[PDB]
Amino acid sequence: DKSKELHAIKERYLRKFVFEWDASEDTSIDYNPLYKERHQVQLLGRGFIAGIDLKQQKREQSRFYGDLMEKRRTLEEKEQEEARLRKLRKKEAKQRWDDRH
Amino acid sequence: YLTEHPDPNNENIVGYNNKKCWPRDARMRLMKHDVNLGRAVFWDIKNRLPRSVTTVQWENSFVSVYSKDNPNLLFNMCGFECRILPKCRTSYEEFTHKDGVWNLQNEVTKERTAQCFLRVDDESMQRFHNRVRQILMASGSTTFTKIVNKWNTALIGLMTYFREAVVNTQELLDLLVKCENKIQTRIKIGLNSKMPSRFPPVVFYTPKELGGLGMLSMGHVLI
Amino acid sequence: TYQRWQFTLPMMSTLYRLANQLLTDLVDDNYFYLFDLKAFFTSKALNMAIPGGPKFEPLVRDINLQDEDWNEFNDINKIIIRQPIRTEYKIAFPYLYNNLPHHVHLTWYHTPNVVFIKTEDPDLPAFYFDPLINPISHREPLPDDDEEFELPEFVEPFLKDTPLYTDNTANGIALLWAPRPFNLRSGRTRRALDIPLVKNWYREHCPAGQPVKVRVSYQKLLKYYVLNALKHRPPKAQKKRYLFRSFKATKFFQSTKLDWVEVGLQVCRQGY
Amino acid sequence: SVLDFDFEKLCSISLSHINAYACLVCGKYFQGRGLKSHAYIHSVQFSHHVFLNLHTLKFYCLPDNYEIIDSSLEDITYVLKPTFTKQQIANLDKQAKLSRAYDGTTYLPGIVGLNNIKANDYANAVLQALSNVPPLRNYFLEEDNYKNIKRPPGDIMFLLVQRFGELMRKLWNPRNFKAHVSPHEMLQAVVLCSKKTFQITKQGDGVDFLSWFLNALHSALGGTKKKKKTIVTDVFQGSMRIFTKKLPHPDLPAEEKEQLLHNDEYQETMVESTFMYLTLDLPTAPLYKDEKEQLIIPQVPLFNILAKFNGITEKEYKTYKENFLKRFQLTKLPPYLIFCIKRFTKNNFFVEKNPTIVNFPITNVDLREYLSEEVQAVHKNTTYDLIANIVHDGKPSEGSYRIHVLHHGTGKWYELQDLQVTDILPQMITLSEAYIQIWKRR
Amino acid sequence: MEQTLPVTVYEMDFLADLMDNSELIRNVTLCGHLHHGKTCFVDCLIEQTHPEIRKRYDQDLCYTDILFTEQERGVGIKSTPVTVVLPDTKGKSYLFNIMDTPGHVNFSDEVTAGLRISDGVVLFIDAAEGVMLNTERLIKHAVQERLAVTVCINKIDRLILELKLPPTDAYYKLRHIVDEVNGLISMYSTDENLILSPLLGNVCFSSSQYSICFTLGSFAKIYADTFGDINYQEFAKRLWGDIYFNPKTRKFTKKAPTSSSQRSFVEFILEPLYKILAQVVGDVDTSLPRTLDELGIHLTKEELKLNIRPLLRLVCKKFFGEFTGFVDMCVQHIPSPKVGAKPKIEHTYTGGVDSDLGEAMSDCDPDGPLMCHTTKMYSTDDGVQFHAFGRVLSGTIHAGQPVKVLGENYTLEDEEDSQICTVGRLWISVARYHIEVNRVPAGNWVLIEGVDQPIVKTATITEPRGNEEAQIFRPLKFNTTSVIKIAVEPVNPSELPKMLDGLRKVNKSYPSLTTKVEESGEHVILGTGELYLDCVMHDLRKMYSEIDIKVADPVVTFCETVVETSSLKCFAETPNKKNKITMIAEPLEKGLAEDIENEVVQITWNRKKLGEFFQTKYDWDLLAARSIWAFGPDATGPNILVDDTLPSEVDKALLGSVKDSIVQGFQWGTREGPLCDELIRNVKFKILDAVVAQEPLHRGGGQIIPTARRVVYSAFLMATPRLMEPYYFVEVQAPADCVSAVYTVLARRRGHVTQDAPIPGSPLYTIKAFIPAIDSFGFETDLRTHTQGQAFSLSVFHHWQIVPGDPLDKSIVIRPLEPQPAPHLAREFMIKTRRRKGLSEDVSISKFFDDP
Amino acid sequence: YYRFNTGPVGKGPGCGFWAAGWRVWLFFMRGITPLLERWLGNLLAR
RNA sequence: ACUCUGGUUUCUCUUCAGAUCGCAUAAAUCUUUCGCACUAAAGAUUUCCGUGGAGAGGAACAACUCUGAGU
Ligand SMILES: O=P(O)(O)O[C@H]1[C@@H](OP(=O)(O)O)[C@@H](OP(=O)(O)O)[C@@H](OP(=O)(O)O)[C@@H](OP(=O)(O)O)[C@H]1OP(=O)(O)O
Repeated sequence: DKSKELHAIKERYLRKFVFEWDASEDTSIDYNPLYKERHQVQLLGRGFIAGIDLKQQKREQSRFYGDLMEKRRTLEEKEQEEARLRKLRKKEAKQRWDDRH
Repeated sequence: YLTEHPDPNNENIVGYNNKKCWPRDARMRLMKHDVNLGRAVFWDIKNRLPRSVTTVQWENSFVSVYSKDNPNLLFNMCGFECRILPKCRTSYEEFTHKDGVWNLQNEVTKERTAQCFLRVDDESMQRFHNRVRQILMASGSTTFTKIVNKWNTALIGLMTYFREAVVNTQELLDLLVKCENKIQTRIKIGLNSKMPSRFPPVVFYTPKELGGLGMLSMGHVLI
Repeated sequence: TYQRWQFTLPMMSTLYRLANQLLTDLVDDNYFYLFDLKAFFTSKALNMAIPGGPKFEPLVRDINLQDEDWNEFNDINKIIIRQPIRTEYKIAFPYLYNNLPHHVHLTWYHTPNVVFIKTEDPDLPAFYFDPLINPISHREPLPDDDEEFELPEFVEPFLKDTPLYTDNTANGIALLWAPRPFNLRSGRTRRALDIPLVKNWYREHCPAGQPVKVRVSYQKLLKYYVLNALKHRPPKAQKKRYLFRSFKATKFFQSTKLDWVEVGLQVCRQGY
Repeated sequence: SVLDFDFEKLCSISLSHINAYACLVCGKYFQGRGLKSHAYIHSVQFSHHVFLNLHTLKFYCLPDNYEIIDSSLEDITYVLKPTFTKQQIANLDKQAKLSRAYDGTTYLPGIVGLNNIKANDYANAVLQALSNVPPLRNYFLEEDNYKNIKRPPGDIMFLLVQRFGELMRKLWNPRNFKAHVSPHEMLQAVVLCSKKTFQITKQGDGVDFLSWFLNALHSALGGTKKKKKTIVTDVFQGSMRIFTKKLPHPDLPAEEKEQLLHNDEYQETMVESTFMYLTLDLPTAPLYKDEKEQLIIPQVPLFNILAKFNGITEKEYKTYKENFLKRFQLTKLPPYLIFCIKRFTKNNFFVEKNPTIVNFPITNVDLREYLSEEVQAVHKNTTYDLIANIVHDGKPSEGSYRIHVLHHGTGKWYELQDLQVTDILPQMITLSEAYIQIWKRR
Repeated sequence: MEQTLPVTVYEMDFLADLMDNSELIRNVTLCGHLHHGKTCFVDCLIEQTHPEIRKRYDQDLCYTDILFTEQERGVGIKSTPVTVVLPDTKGKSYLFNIMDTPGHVNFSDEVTAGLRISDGVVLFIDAAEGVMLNTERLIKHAVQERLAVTVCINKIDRLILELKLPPTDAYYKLRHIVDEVNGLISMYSTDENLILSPLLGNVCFSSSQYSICFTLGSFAKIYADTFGDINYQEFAKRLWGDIYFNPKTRKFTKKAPTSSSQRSFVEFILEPLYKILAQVVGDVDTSLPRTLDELGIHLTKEELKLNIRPLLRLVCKKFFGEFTGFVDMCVQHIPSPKVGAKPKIEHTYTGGVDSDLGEAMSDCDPDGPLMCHTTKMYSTDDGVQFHAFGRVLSGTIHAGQPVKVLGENYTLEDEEDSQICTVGRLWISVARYHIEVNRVPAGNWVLIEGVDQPIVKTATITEPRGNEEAQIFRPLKFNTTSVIKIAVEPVNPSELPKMLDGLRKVNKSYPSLTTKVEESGEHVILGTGELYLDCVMHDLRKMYSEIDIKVADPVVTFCETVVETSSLKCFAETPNKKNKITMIAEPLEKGLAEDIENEVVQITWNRKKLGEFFQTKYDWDLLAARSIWAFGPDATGPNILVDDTLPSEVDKALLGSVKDSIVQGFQWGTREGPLCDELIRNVKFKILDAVVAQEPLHRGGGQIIPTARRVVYSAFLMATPRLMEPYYFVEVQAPADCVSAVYTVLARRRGHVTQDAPIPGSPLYTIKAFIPAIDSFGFETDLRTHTQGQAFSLSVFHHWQIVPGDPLDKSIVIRPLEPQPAPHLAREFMIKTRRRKGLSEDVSISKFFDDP
Repeated sequence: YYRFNTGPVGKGPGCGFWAAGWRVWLFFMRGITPLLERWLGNLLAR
């Protein structure tokens, strides 16, 4: 890290059918913390990446936008949001109701 | 020199010959006054001896300077690329008397006023590598004992000439190890048709009186 | 012939809703800063490596550090060091932080942020001040009404009858910011193979906490994409001769229609 | 001693070419001529309190802003701006006394060396040889002859006609401060005005460099018109009438060959052109010894070499799918014929240089024995004498370019290196293998 | 003329005739923050003016971005002025000398160049992002430049479709934007008449992405065309503000009736726009024809089958027609060149307006002496020749005329900077295809061709053989100061002359660019920021000097500064011991340095005004303030020379005989500096005493100036000095969810986040900080990388701060590749500067002193 | 895999998203086709 | 509001296309490049994968909704 950062600063100043690409050929080993642990693309608390599980993606949210939404929304807006969340939970339960074995 | 050969584009340093053997910290450093003074000295030396009889070319020669901007004075005499570094500029660096280093003390005070770091010149290493390659290639039908004797003679000459500098030049040590490995591989091929999986050094390094090849090698071949 | 695919706005909205799982749900392309095709090309051409991107063999052989010897403009003892210039800071400003940046494609500066408050509940009206938007603080030499500024009885706003919101209004305003196939409303039916459904995932930055194998796979996919992009020689002008249509014109070929399974079995038997 | 006004005229710090003012004590050149300007600051700081404006040509005390008046300083102005009088530009043949430079070295104008900045040997030799011709030297020694040339404003080739004039004027300065002139400005202009060709870094072919320089001077002397009657075109370009023909076919019978011989498919035509340089091709070395010729260098007489261009001597060209058997004839001879013997060729796997010597008498010669019969008596003067020879000694890859020039005024044919001026015996001039030769028709 | 031009609505002969008129030319610059929409707005203007040039559906037709660097980098690089004839709201056709300046904070030099060749500024504010750092900076600079201002609001489509605020909230955001703009204006304005409001007719509401430019008057005229018999001016006077409309009385009531009547503007302007944008972008297929018929626009089947965004642009262009409102607002606010001639002459023209030549220039008469002025010097396509660009303040420059191009320092006493040239073949100011012309009447913008030989940065072309009592237009005063330095050398030293010629050309090209060669032989070139220098290199190595050049690591131009008072009295003597001066150094009172640097305390004023402004504001003694000598290094310099000689010992006349030499020496010393060969700021050097000989041969001349410089250096070194570094204010605009990451990024660069705040109406916050420029290299890349490309930042040198350590500290070691710690910065900075500059590595307090 | 197999669906054989591999192999086959066709045509001559 | 050349679909052929001909992406040969080239880059070439432009011909069903035009 720190010694690696100093060494990197100094450096800047001065057959066999391999099936799976070995991890040696990978990138993104950055000494600096700012370019290693960067804030993800939180789409204003209303979007996320593609492909990943929507429930998992929403569960692992940063909750920063949620706090502002719950501390800024109006009481009538809060009631409407609660009704919408109840409807979504009922839809999920209906999906959960169709699952049996 | 500027009057008799002006270079307003500061192109004098475009051709100054530095030693690629020594690291960038110890080399001439190619300064402004340094490069110009070196070129001036080379010209003044060349302008003295007439070119009709014999001329010292400015390319194959080497002018190295030591000054406020160049702390190390590098020389290459008798095939031994040296680099004298005075203690006045080598301060905050304790003296660890390795084999490669040659502490050049004073005359009257008898104190170490400098340290003449030494290393085998790249020309000598190239000559040794060429000799080893020729010996391996021109082995042919000669007995393994003859090839071993030739390799031993070459190694003895190389080690006895560059007695100390053979250690500092890590490239020279790597070349010696590679040459020994090549000679051992040639001997093994001459003995075994296939590739012998770790043939014992007793076959190679045993003295001639005991019947071995009598190889004298400077490798780290642990018994 | 299936050459034009122009659907209505609600149809495209329903298609985007049914396919939003595979879409990256981005707004501004600025989120891929120093990670675009131009950035990858500049990194490859400069013999550098973007940490989130691939790396290839240098385009031009680079001499060693010792090839230069403490030049007056290369003396380490004169450069003031505050932060180490990483490969990103060089691939971003190639002309200022890279000596001899031969064939270094520049990258576009930050486009303005797409501040689009995406909808979350259909019940809410179309043009409503969402809580996400920061509130506007409500704190004009208006002439007095004592004058005779009277408008004719027929003067009315142009869209007095037209409402300020609609059922498809919010959805329509949503499709403005969308992946390209959703953004457009009239397109040409491309080939099945020519529609990569996973390219946008690889193009984006790798997901956080992925294993080394996944990161290496993403880097290799980015390398393949950059190789296919840098070698994008435009196609040549052919005479437009159809081999299939030519064989159809040949009297030694018949035409019929059969299931893909039966045709595949027949092709396997023919190959055997 | 430190004043060298050969390089570019720019400021020390300002790096601007406007309102420059060189320092007569500090050596370097600054900008401005008053307070708050770089010149005043440089004079105050370095105590160098004497500056001359490179454009106003006046010596002024920059710290005090008081122009000085001393005629004893006219040497500096003369060295900076060499101007040749109306009569002094014609007394070049009356060069009796040796011109001693301000340094400790006697010399003669015209016999001066151009510093070999990297591999500038070819260009330096070509320039020092072209400057020998009194026509071109006189034309370039009068700035009025080219200042009013109507060149396009957005053209860079006009620098070649302007920079070469400065070099020619400096090389003929009777009271130059130094004993040599640096071709840095002229060579840099040539490099810029040639599209990365014939640069100062890598040496080039002397014949190619001479041809390119002559073409650039001919296209730059004319201005805003197709005025072919340029100074270079009038002083070193002549007329040759190539009565050339072609052969029908090598693989055809008598009937098919005669058909093309009679159907104008193998006809002889006159394609008379302007031969600025006559590439007299030397014969390849026999590559075999003989009883005679104790020296193994195959000699060759100039008359036999130059007889190829005569009407009788036919030459064959191996054009694509044709046997172009031609024959040349010199219609009109230029006042200063320039001959460049192509002593270097390309082999099937390399590029060899023919070492055959050209036994060329350097006293008197006449081309009337090879001229065209139509106007043989039209050319009253034909007794041409060689004026300058440029020999490229050494191996083709690593080779030196030396110039053996016959100086006027005196009779000594001095041989000049890049920066060394020696004396060459006239018999020894015909010994070194010449590459480019320029002869005066007298 | 036998020229060739693209087809246009107007006529080239008509354009020339309009140019011949002196009171119908609009000299405007479209100043605006980064990516506000200025270039696209000019593109819309061109598309209306040039029927052939049309915008592609996806890629906007950037007809104002000619340079390749601006073409690909995205951000505007330089100002591409356009002079085109466009109609107005009433119907009269004007011509507009527009100049589309870039918005980048680093590229503020082009904006400064544009204002000196224009009479008014059209500020551009993005509706979604409101005022930004560049917008505020441009407003301050323009108002300080004493030019008319007309703020316009663009990117309303962002509010109407992206942000989706309700029309009342949209009006609230617009009103807040206008109030903020007016408040910023009043902070620096002088005359209360400089107010901006849609009611005042100095505001335009546009959307460059869809050509939705309009104003109160123009949109009321749209009603008039739709309805008829409506007083557009009086009605538009009631169309904006808090007043509500009452349909029952058919009148607009100041007090809002019915308890549900929105504002007049929202009711009439916002509502329809909303309705039409919602129909086009959300319900096109269903209710597109009915809405089009109601609005009156007819579109063919092909035109209504476009994509949503191009179809919206087409519908808006049909609905609003031409950009009449913008032209009407510009004519109303931005005066004619004859009207604005006197302010320009008083402000930028030197020699005084009341002068005879000043009066002639103020008359703005084409049949007068030629006293033109060229601000920017543009480069030809080939990159060989340069085409100076300026507007004729008087006379009529014509092709083939002989001119006397007075340089940037062609003073009256010393005309040595003059260069009599022959201008010829000048074109008109078109953007992408210039149009030639024979003459140039007084008021139009002329792109001369041939006067570029002496035109380094700025020049004023005059008339030779006449106007012998003339002055040179005052040199440009830029908004911010360049602090970054970058040494450059060719990879192959053979091509050094080519590189230096290219460097001279690029110095001429960029106005604020500073180039020099130091005693160490480095080719240092200055620059405002980072992208600025990146563009400089991308032009130097690929356009002017096609060779490859090696650029060193960027640095920050440090400045000297004294902390404590003078340690002792320094007695410096001139050579031959004829004179013995003595100066005592003392740091300047806080605020006085920034007051002098802002030209507030102008030494150009008389003794009374300067004495009053020093005794009152600075609280200086009424006798001490009456003995000022000079203004340090420059005319507006952070150093003050005070004649503190006691009259009992020093004769006033004898000191005056050396006063000029002393002032020149003090200026040279403050320009040079004793510590790191850098400008000395925030000091007050006072001559405690002096000995002066009688004869000018022995006293003064070439001896006082070096003694003065030595005394100044000794005084500035004896007092405990301290190096200073530039601190660049950074205004990062990031989403509130990412402001924490913005604070985290600025933590690792020795910079504090001065203020965080959300944008009114926008979810993205606007964090403001002040990161020192020395460690700010690459900060933008880190900020936009640690936030996954969701934050952008700019920079501008706000002020200077003292280095944390001490420069004259010999007890601190350094490292070749290890960043020195916080306390070891000043000594390291001084040593590395003296090494890079090649000066002596040691500067002791007894270096230039008399005794050593 | 690493994208789909997240949440309730862990590691297993049920991943049926094969368009990418299908596209890659279709491109490889389209590239390979001319060489194999030329070889087969050369084989069956006269 | 009167009238008017003007229908689309689909099949085939020729010719042109450096426009992201295609919001996709392969193959082969030579050349230069360090090896000692799936695991490698560069330059070129060629064939496929299949397009757009225009023209020409053909058979299905629209005949003026439409729009441009002749008011
Ligand atoms: O190496 P990983 O990417 O973690 O994946 C390995 C393995 O790969 P290796 O052959 O390199 O060990 C296979 O995955 P692939 O990389 O080959 O696709 C395997 O799955 P398959 O045999 O079905 O391909 C399984 O991967 P997964 O866990 O995704 O099924 C396994 O993973 P672990 O090594 O983590 O057990």
